[PDB]
Amino acid sequence: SFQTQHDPRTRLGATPLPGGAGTRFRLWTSTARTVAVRVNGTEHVMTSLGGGIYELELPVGPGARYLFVLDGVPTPDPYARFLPDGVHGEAEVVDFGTFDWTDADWHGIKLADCVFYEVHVGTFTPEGTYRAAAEKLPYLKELGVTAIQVMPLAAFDGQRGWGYDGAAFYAPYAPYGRPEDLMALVDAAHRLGLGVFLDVVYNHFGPSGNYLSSYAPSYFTDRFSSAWGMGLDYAEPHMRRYVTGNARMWLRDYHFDGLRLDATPYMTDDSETHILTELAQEIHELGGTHLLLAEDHRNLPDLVTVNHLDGIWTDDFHHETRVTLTGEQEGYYAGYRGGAEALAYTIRRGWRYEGQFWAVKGEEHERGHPSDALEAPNFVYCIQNHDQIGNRPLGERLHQSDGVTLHEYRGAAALLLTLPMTPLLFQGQEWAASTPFQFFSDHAGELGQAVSEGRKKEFDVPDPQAEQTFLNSKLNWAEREGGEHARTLRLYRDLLRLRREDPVLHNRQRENLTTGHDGDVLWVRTVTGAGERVLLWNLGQDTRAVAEVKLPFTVPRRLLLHTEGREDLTLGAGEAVLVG
Ligand SMILES: OC[C@H]1O[C@H](O[C@H]2O[C@H](CO)[C@@H](O)[C@H](O)[C@H]2O)[C@H](O)[C@@H](O)[C@@H]1O
Ligand SMILES: OC[C@H]1O[C@H](O[C@H]2O[C@H](CO)[C@@H](O)[C@H](O)[C@H]2O)[C@H](O)[C@@H](O)[C@@H]1O
Ligand SMILES: OC[C@H]1O[C@@H](O)[C@H](O)[C@@H](O)[C@@H]1O
Ligand SMILES: [Mg+2]
Repeated sequence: SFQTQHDPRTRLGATPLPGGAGTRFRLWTSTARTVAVRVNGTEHVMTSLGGGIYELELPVGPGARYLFVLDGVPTPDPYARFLPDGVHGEAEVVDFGTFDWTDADWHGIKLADCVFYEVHVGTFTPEGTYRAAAEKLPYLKELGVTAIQVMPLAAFDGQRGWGYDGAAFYAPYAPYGRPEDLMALVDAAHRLGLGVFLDVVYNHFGPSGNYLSSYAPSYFTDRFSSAWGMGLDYAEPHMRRYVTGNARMWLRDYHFDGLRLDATPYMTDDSETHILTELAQEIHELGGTHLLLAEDHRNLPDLVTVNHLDGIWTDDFHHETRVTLTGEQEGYYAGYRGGAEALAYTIRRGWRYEGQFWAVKGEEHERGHPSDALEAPNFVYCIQNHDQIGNRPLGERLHQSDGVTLHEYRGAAALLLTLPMTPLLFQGQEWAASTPFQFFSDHAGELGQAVSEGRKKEFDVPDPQAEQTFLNSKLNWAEREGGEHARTLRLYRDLLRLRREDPVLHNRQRENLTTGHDGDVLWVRTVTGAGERVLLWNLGQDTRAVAEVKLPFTVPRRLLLHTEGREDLTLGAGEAVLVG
């Protein structure tokens, strides 16, 4: 008996009317004295309904261009469904009913069946568009991933960016393609049996192109701040509905299978029903199988068990893994020792910090909560993602950091892709891509100069505002065809096939997973009614024979996959083997 707060009749923005009658325009403003809509260059005064709600119906159809006029000031629509001329321009009226979907036989994907592949549309292909990305779907299907995780698509200012400066949350970023190009990408993924997830940013708006305060300052609060401006006030129902209505658009109207909520610790809300719970209620009301994931660092199971989200991006595994391979200790890496015994513990517990003191300077507190309630799929693990590559001064990938060998990189892949936790790969990871993933942006004027200055001061560091920084992050597909890139790719294909086919690796219960170590050798054991598997990873500098690893059980005898393709059960430095 939860009832959605959304009715298409009363939807804010521009919505096509039935019977070819045109478009209904609606907005909420708490402060404007005169309110008009300017459509195809002609102004029309809107009707005041009370509660700051204004409405007008006109016989203009999909394709019409408009903005609102508040006290005589032309102002973009925050509810724009498309912004062909960017975030300071006129919106286009969009009709979600026109696209010819062919994915009636697709029914979503369960979290336990996800292997995520994180795509940044602008760099994933030379063209940097949805249409070019769609052409790589057969490659991704054959690779063996099952869910694409797309970085944010809400329109932001400039001609490239990661997506976290999105300002018009309902408008797909025009350089990537039109709305129908996005729909075509999702339809094609579904036809190949791939899920598609979207990164959405409900903790802040980007610095340029967010006109919500022009309509009502009370969308935001001065009680707390974001990176870019005033905090999003989830005590204000119109602010709540701005993001729940957005989540429903992406899932229902663009057929996304799930959302990854960026930076959930910073969605501050003291309401009786937290906004994260209401988001889950609103998306479930759609009557589908859509998922919600939280990017959350607090090691807080309540995100799943109270807010009814599906899982959590949990970085302790990533960090413990990177420290193991590099020894680095700057910033949050100081929270981890790394090593076989440390990795065995972190995996055992799902995350490391369950309430113990986090001693990282500038951040000291008792971090986290007991992970007992969470099951393996609820933890999303990775060894690379946009942040853990791009937030490094030179944006280098794990195999490109000093002191990491390709053998260690390949071992890490075997550990990630045989665990029952839900794994994510970053684009190009699978072939040990040669290109970095650097932070890039393209803001105008003083804001752009400020970004360049901020990056220099924070940490030669590539200028985020330079075209070269964007181009240097483009994937080079041809390189995957040769050398160590091809060798790494063969291993990723083999691991993803094993994950799919092996009846014991199908395990998704932490009850069936144990871990331990002997010196620098990590072991991870799965036992179910289908049999036993053990992953052994030699994190030492020497060679270790499997026969000589001290284990509290009898090691399985059959060699299922060796990361360097060896015939015998021996582990060179950094190498791993799966036995059964
Ligand atoms: O303060 C947040 C919540 O903390 C507790 O819940 C966590 O810790 C419990 C054991 O201490 C676990 O059983 C639970 O799964 C964790 O989320 C507290 O029990 C909750 O009521 C609080 O909301
Ligand atoms: O060599 C001095 C450092 O030794 C330890 O760090 C190494 O060993 C860890 C496993 O115990 C690895 O995870 C790490 O990558 C290695 O650098 C020690 O933890 C450090 O404090 C010492 O500086
Ligand atoms: O992964 C742990 C880290 O999560 C980060 O994203 C937080 O911003 C940081 O303060 C913390 O150290
Ligand atoms: Mg020993």
